[PDB]
Amino acid sequence: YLAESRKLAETKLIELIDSKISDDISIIDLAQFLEMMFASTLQNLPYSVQTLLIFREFDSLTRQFMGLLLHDTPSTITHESIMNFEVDVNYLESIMELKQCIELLKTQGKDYNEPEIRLRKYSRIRQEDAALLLSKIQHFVSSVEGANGDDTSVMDSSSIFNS
Repeated sequence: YLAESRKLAETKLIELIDSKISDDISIIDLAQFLEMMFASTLQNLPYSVQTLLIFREFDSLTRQFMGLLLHDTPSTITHESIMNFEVDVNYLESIMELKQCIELLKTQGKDYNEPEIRLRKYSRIRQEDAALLLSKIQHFVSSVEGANGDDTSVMDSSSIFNS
């Protein structure tokens, strides 16, 4: 029964601290929230299963930050904003498979191969991060400072190659 409470303990703390910090430098502050919660406090005990919660929570924060960058990206992508996603997701690649969401999207993705290679060549995350790279996020990266175009090479192959 104590094992059941330990499993449910790591479970409810996993979803708790997971969705707690679920809501650049703010993700680096979330990586500093990954410092204070995981890499300082939880690192003391778990060089184990926080190593599993490097997958079960933190690559589930690359799955969760994946789908956060893959739901529908309104205006958080540009030549600086998605370059700040390199300060978020390629900074999540600072440690070994989390180079996903800043790949093939960080440079104001609004091209045919930026959308279609945001689907087929922005991998290690889910492939919903093309419509949230060049369909919402190139009418929205085109709506962002450092615009690159609301193309149908962007929006059509981003809403088509992904979906």
